[PDB]
Amino acid sequence: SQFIKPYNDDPFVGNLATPVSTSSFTKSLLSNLPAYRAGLSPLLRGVEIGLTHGYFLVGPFYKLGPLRNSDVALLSGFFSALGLIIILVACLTIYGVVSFEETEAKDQLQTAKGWRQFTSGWLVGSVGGASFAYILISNIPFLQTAGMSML
Amino acid sequence: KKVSITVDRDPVATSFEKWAQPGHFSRTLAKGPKTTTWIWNLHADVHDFDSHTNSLEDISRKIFSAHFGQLSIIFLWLSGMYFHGARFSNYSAWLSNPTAVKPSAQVVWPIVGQEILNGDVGGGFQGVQVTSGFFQIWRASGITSEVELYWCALAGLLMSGLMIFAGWFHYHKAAPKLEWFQNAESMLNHHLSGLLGLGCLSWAGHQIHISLPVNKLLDAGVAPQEIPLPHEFLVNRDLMAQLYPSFSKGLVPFFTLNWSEYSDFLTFKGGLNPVTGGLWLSDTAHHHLALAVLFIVAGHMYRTNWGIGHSMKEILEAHKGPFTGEGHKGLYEILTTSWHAQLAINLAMMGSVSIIVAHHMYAMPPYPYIATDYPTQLSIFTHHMWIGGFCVVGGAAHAGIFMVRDYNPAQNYNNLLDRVIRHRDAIISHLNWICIFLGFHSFGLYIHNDTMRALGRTQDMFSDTAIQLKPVFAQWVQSIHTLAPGNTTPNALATASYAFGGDVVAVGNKVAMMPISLGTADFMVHHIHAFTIHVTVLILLKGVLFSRNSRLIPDKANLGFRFPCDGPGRGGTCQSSAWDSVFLGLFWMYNCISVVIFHFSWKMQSDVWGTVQADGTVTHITGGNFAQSAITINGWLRDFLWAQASQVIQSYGSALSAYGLIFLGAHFIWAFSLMFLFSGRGYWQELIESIVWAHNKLNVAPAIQPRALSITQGRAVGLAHYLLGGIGTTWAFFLARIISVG
Amino acid sequence: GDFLIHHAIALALHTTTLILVKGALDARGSKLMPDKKDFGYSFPCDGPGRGGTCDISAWDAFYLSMFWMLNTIG
Amino acid sequence: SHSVKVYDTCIGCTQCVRACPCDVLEMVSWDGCKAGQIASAPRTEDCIGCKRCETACPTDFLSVRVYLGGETTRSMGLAY
Amino acid sequence: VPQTVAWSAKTGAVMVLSNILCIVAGRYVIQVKGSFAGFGLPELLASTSLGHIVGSGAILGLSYVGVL
Amino acid sequence: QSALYTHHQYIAGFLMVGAFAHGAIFFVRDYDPEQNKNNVLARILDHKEAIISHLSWVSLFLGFHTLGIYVHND
Amino acid sequence: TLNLQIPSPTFEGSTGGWLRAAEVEEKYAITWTSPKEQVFEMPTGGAAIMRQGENLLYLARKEQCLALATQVKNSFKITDYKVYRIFPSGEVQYLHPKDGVFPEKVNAGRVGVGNVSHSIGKNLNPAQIKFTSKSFNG
Amino acid sequence: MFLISWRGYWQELIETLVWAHERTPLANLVRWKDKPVALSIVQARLVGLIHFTAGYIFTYAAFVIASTTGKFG
Ligand code: CLA
Ligand code: CLA
Ligand code: CLA
Ligand code: CLA
Ligand code: CLA
Ligand code: CLA
Ligand SMILES: CC1=CCCC(C)(C)[C@H]1/C=C/C(C)=C/C=C/C(C)=C/C=C/C=C(C)/C=C/C=C(C)/C=C/C1=C(C)CCCC1(C)C
Ligand SMILES: CC1=C(C/C=C(\C)CCC[C@H](C)CCC[C@H](C)CCCC(C)C)C(=O)c2ccccc2C1=O
Ligand SMILES: CC1=C(C/C=C(\C)CCC[C@H](C)CCC[C@H](C)CCCC(C)C)C(=O)c2ccccc2C1=O
Ligand code: SF4
Ligand code: SF4
Ligand code: SF4
Repeated sequence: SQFIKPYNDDPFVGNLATPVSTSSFTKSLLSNLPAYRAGLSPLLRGVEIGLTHGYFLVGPFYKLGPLRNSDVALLSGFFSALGLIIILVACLTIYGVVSFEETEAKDQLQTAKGWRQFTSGWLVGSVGGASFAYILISNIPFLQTAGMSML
Repeated sequence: KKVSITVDRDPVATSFEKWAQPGHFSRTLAKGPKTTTWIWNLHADVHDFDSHTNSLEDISRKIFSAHFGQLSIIFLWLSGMYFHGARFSNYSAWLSNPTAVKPSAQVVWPIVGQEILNGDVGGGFQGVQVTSGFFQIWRASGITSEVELYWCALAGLLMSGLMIFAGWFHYHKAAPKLEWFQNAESMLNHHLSGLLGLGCLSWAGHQIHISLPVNKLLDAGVAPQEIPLPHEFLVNRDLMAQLYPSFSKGLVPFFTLNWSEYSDFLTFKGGLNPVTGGLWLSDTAHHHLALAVLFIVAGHMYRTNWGIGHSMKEILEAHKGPFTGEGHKGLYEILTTSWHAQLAINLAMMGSVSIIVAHHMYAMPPYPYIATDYPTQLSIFTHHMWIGGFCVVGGAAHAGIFMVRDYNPAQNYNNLLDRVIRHRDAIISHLNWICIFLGFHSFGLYIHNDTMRALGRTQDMFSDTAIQLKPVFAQWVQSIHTLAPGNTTPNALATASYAFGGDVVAVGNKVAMMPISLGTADFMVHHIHAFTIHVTVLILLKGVLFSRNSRLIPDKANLGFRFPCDGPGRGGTCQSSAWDSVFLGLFWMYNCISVVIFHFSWKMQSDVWGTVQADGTVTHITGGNFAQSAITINGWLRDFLWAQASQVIQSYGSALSAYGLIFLGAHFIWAFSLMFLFSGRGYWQELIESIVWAHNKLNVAPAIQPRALSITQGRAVGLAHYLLGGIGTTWAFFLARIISVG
Repeated sequence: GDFLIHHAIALALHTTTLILVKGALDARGSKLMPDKKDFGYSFPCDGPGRGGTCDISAWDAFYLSMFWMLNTIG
Repeated sequence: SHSVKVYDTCIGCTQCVRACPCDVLEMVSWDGCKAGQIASAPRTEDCIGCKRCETACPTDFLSVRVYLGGETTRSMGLAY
Repeated sequence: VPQTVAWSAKTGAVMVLSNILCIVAGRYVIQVKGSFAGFGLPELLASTSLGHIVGSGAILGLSYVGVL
Repeated sequence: QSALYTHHQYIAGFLMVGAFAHGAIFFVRDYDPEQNKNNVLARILDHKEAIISHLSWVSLFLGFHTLGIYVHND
Repeated sequence: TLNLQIPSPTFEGSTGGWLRAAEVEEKYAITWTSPKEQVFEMPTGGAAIMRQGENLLYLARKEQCLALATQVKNSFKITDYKVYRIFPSGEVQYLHPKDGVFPEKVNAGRVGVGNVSHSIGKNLNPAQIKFTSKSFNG
Repeated sequence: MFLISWRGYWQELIETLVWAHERTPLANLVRWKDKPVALSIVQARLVGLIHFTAGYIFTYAAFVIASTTGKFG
């Protein structure tokens, strides 16, 4: 009864098959993430990933920024999150420019057209998620005080 | 029988012949010098017994006799300390007035004006103030006269002679065989039950029969010269029974299990003695007696000539599960064949135990009048912290030495060692990542707070008057331990230490112990400590796990444990050995222990140590500056480093001026160390070529050709002078400051 | 004090001159490495052989002399 | 790739070839020495530059010489 | 302080019971040494030492909790 | 005055170190012995050992006695 | 030629094995024959047990293969080992021993590469060969 | 740190980091174009010298200007 096995039945590759790396739960979670899920265009992978990360990017800027004790804390935090989103989109753009040669293939992430679609989706999702987080914190007083409003 | 005594008689003749032949132990070195490198090789590899011969028996005999020689040196040192306490100390005057007489057991001769170092230490005595804590130990042991110290010195000298004679006998006359050394079960049984167990029992006997009545008379205010001699406490049961009436009942309550009758001299009071500021000696007597009972019970565990007992090989091989393959199989052979693995384990444990000793001895002062002796407390904490760190790094080093030399992959197939080697990349990568995470979210807090205070934004800082990082877990543990007497420890009168909370124990208007609160600065500095310890672990573990091979050097085990490099190729393979990883980990141990002792010194001087005056307010040494200053590097630089160095730089013309001299000298030597650390061998070899030309011009070139120190020796010399300089600088600064203000 | 600090300055100037002149004059070759001019002005070493050859180039003598120059201006 | 040269001071002791971890040198027939052989470097594209051959050479100042040049994947010792 | 008692017949009864239980347990569980064949002096010493240990622990615990 | 003195003296140290470094580069790259037979440069190279040894002697002299006076006074 | 169907030594796997550059840039192979099943140390870290008969192993670097060859030569007296280079296209290039005879032994047909016809002290100064493509050897 | 610690330790750490990045999901979709290596020996000497020299200059300039300003300005 051994729980740790050579990866992919190859003992000489630089990896091991472990319960953390190769169990059914880990494989299901990785295969159901948008970066690996089958049947998705790169644009929709970008949209989901951008929605998630841009949605969670609003929080630290609103709660810990230099304007956090002012009345415009949420507006400043959303604007800072949008600036970080623009910087990361520029990072994606230069990565795709330098990493891929121009090929006909556009249904994979590691192609030039596919990465450009992924970057476009990530920008649009990041703006949408950040705006949704701004709306929710603006309209719900529970999120404005992060739970001290119950006390 | 299986455990027996086997000895070879007269294996090595006692002669002075090899004394005249340096390098006799090494076949390479016995040919004699041709270069100056030979001398350094002779002094560097001399006690590396396993590299001179392949016979394990001779190596073990050499190890046993060298341990006897070290024990002889330690007994000579102890006898010296007792004699210098007996003849050149103010110990009786300190016994009469502990709160006003500075301990001093070193007197200098007047030669060049150094008699100024014989400072006015009180009690009509002039000498160098000592901080080793021997006076408090002798007061705890019941030593009331210098005659007893003279007899202790004589006993130490006799034991030193006995140890050196035992070394000569057990190497040169009757050397034990390899089968005698390879009895781990018998050695553990005898050393657990006889060494630790009977030692604890006899010291509990000494504490109960000698230390308790003498110290009870001392705390009641009796002068030492009218206190009865210890043998009078032994023979006069009435004289003891006035102080502890249970001695009137004799040993009948012990054998009839009516032990609560003995509750007056075996207590579990806890806290501290209000008269002396130390632990109750009855608590220590029960403690060592309980340790004696537990150790003697533990010393009957392991299997021997008779059928009872555990077999450690069976215990190791039985513990194996689905995640770990063969489990602990093969470790018994490793630990019964390789001395280096045992040295690794025992050095690691002794270092951790020394660190535990430092923490538990500052927090719970065990000796009378040692709590208000602030130099003694700071000295023993810093000293045992440094010894602990050195021993831990040595355990890692000698683990790496085992990995290079004594590891056999054929006998280590799919056991824990093999699987640790087989996921070394995951270990080092995850540890490296967590070290970078710790570095960012610990040191960047200090950098961030420095910038915010510099930018005039005090409300943006990490502090108690700003955005807070409260140590809620440690405060909760402190609350539990303060609430522990009577709730989870119903038989304790007081807390184990007042550092968790409670009253201010003060002795002679000086704080013995008070509660040590934990705030944002304590949070940041404890996570700095965790960061530094994890980085030291990263360096040492990466050196150990990659000691035999790596992706860079696939045959690193053939090069050995200690080599400078594998050439400039592969981009450069400099400092690729495990020895160089130990070389860097010693620097990081220095950094870690330095930050730990700086935290200790500042926190005790700011929040614990101080003077008690009227209306019960406590005036601390630095006035409580730790909470607002230890959150920035600038606060550490100004209020701790700049502020407390005033005493060592203005010590000139006083008795502490030697510390200032040592301060400067350590400042010199550490900088001198960088000349070895930053430079390389080829420059010095060509400069030595020019100097050799100069000596050739006057026909005064030596026959032994001078060579530059080796690359490994350059690193080692730079590290040794660096460690000496840094530890001496902290030594002089700490000692001058704490003698002056405390 | 002025006497002592000028003689210290003379010490530092002479020592920096020693490092720099020794680097310039041994740049073409030494007893440890007689073909140094074939390897250029800057290279890491000549390997661990012949006792070890760390910091043997004249660029390394520049590197060592920079600390002494900082010391002298300090 | 690094450049490895063998000069005619070679005595054909074969130590440099035995010290090479990357199989860069080999012994070829020659008439310049009593051993009747000289070292050669036909495979310097696999040379990492470790200079173990230079450490192994017993002739006063070395007969085999390694000149570090342009770094490649093989010469940098990269398993990635 | 936990209450301990002077020696009595109850203390002897607990100690004797602890010795007899530890002798039977040592008879049954010791791996390396009709039913009492091979019973030697070291095994008797070990079993009776555990009997004194268990009896002391039981006597102190029952004296604490009031069973006496 | 302090800033101007410190600035231009550090510039001076950098310039002198650069002078010696680029002289070493001149020996590495540009020095032709055959065009400089029995020249002053060649005679520097022919008694370079005396120059370096006497620089070492004066540096050790200065450091030994200057540090000895300073430590003596301390 | 490299037989791809040679069985491999029994190994439980490790994190030290070959990375993506082995399948993308180049990979190395070592084959050898053992007289018995015996435990050897992997050059990437860890212990493996080689089978009786032929053994094929894959590595990322040539030096790792030659380190394993030296280890089995000095610990198991195995000298019949062969080292090949494999590209992603599938072309196999035999590397060691190149002509069947080990490089420390003289074999006929070998030609000297990089041999210089003078001592090392007769190399040219850079000033002759500055602004000129002449070699420093002459 | 660039003048005391030398190359092979950092190079093996970078081998470990390359393995960690290549074996981590959601990050091996991103690949470097240049292989990460440790700094070379001469480069590391130069970088340690640069950090050392900058610290020397900035420390003394800050000290002399702030000290002269505090005493006299
Ligand atoms: C109960 C018996 C007993 C005792 C007390 C010891 C004690 C010791 N052994 Mg040990 N040993 C024993 C049995 C015992 N051994 C057996 C049976 C074996 C074989 C399996 C070994 C094999 C062994 C090895 C291989 C080594 C030791 C070492 C040591 C020393 C550890 C260092 C230390 O803490 O010294 C401080 C502790 C002290 C008590 C200091 C006093 C030292 C003397 C010798 C104690 C003598 C006590 C005496 C018997 C009783 C007189 C007391 C009183 C009645 C007057 C220590 C003195 C190590 C060492 O340093 O060897 C030199 C070591 O390397 N032992
Ligand atoms: C008739 C049977 C009997 C009875 C009724 C008792 C009853 C008792 N025994 Mg007792 N005992 C017995 C038999 C018995 N024992 C036997 C046969 C022995 C063997 C000789 C002992 C030995 C023994 C000792 C040595 C002690 C007791 C104590 C006690 C009292 C403890 C009360 C309590 O809350 O525990 C305390 C409960 C706790 C949770 C405290 C924690 C204890 C330590 C600190 C925990 C350490 C854990 C450690 C870190 C490992 C954890 C990690 C893990 C994941 C591996 C209790 C009245 C204690 C006593 O007298 O106190 C006054 C005591 O010290 N017993
Ligand atoms: C239990 C303690 C212990 C023991 C028995 C050993 C034993 C051994 N170690 Mg080990 N080691 C230890 C602790 C220990 N070490 C610790 C704590 C460290 C961390 C610092 C190390 C680090 C270490 C390394 C890195 C190496 C060893 C090596 C060795 C072996 C040969 C040592 C030798 O020949 O030195 C001979 C003795 C000397 C060279 C004397 C050293 C003098 C020191 C450097 C200076 C002391 C300064 C002084 C205290 C202050 C003076 C200042 C004053 C002038 C002002 C030997 C097996 C070496 C080896 O080859 O292992 C196989 C090796 O490479 N060890
Ligand atoms: C004070 C000087 C200093 C500093 C800052 C470092 C920093 C570091 N060392 Mg080092 N080291 C030093 C001196 C220093 N060392 C010395 C003197 C030695 C002598 C022996 C060593 C020996 C040594 C070894 C042997 C090892 C390290 C390791 C590390 C790394 C630990 C990871 C970490 O904490 O990340 C946190 C990073 C910091 C604390 C640096 C400061 C960054 C803060 C947060 C501010 C950030 C500002 C921001 C980036 C600026 C952006 C502006 C933009 C314009 C660029 C880190 C890069 C280890 C390593 O790399 O493993 C992980 C390792 O193995 N070092
Ligand atoms: C009283 C305190 C004192 C102390 C402790 C020292 C200590 C030292 N001096 Mg010193 N010195 C002192 C006072 C002192 N000096 C004074 C007052 C003078 C002025 C005359 C000198 C002049 C002096 C010189 C000129 C030299 C030293 C050197 C040295 C160092 C090596 C010792 C030595 O000669 O090697 C023992 C001797 C030998 C190994 C070989 C003999 C070489 C001697 C010095 C030649 C003397 C005869 C020669 C013909 C005179 C030439 C001098 C000429 C250049 C003016 C040593 C650290 C030497 C040094 O630093 O080396 C770089 C060195 O060259 N000292
Ligand atoms: C405070 C630090 C310090 C000190 C004292 C030295 C000292 C020295 N360096 Mg140096 N160096 C340092 C830092 C330091 N370096 C650093 C950080 C670097 C950058 C990497 C260099 C780079 C460097 C180079 C590149 C060169 C030197 C040279 C020299 C030597 C000649 C200069 C001199 O004054 O001679 C006088 C010597 C001294 C003042 C040294 C102290 C002498 C002591 C005090 C004598 C007494 C010893 C004592 C009795 C020993 C007892 C100990 C015992 C009990 C254990 C001398 C040994 C040059 C050289 O070798 O010239 C010949 C040389 O070429 N060093
Ligand atoms: C909790 C749990 C316990 C411990 C373990 C654990 C597993 C680690 C942990 C889980 C943790 C972590 C991982 C929690 C997982 C977290 C993430 C951050 C949740 C993100 C949700 C984004 C949703 C709300 C929005 C999409 C935006 C909507 C559609 C848009 C509207 C927009 C669209 C474009 C249309 C136009 C209008 C606008 C408004 C512009
Ligand atoms: C200075 C230095 C040297 C030169 C050190 C020399 C070679 C050894 C000095 C040892 C002396 C001779 C012994 C102690 C000196 C005493 C103060 C006086 C000498 C007494 C004589 C009678 C021997 C190196 O060899 C070296 C190697 C690698 C990295 C850095 C360095 C390095 O910085
Ligand atoms: C820490 C350390 C490393 C690790 C250093 C890593 C590889 C480099 C980290 C630097 C990051 C990647 C960029 C730093 C950015 C700088 C602030 C500015 C660079 C851009 C300007 C030059 C324009 C080595 O590679 C090394 C090699 C040889 C001897 C000693 C050491 C050594 O001590
Ligand atoms: S500089 Fe020194 S340690 Fe580094 S590769 Fe060269 S010889 Fe080895
Ligand atoms: S430098 Fe190393 S790899 Fe290159 S030829 Fe010499 S020994 Fe072989
Ligand atoms: S080691 Fe030197 S002498 Fe020997 S064969 Fe090689 S080049 Fe010739």
